[PDB]
Amino acid sequence: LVPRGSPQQLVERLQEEKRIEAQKRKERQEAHLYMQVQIVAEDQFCGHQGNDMYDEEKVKYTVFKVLKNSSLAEFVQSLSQTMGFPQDQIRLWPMQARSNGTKRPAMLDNEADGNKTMIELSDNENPWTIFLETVDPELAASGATLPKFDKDHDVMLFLKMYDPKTRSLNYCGHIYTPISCKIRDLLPVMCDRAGFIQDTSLILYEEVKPNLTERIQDYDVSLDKALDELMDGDIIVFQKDDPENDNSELPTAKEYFRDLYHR
Repeated sequence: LVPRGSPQQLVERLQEEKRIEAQKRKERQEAHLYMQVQIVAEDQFCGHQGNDMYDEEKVKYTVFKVLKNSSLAEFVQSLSQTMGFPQDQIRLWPMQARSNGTKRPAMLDNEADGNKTMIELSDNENPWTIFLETVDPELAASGATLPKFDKDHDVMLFLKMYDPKTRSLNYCGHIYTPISCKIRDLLPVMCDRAGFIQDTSLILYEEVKPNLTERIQDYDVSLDKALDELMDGDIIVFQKDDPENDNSELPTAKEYFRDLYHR
């Protein structure tokens, strides 16, 4: 339709048009001073049937145009207001590319490295991908802050459940676990998240990279001794130790990832 309105409304519409025009022109010229920040939430992790946290093409990001010389605290504060979550309920884990070609979340001190600029933390990476960790909507409502994480002794291990009967991977979230903690002690948490009976026999693997799924033969050892080069973002793939799996197309997780690699 043709434009209609009072002189008050016409001037206001013209003032708003020039305001956007001036803001867009400044953004076009100051383009070199800004960097794109891609935020990926844990809901993009469930449903993924391949290697790593998500498929680089299927994943949905919340992109933020951040100035390069802005501090980490400046970004967290702006992210907290836009997402609708308090600062104590959120934590940032930047997606860092490993030497083997895998993209996993890395540890970042949201308190000590707060003074550091967004450009130095990203290492001149444009766009920069960060995993936003949030407390469950049920737990976050009951005034519960994000659990305490020790950068020197605690690690963030991601859990995946493989079902040979349905040829599928089922995301079982992440866990804050100390390095000294034994693999045997992590078994009830795996049975809990997968929806299995207490003390169910499991076969454990480490998703190192596509085609490499190494089996954890001993559960009586700590996380550091069982997983080589133990870091934040390491994946543990578990499945039932049942004779029903033998009749299936891909009885093990190791055979599943090998089939996925040669697709």
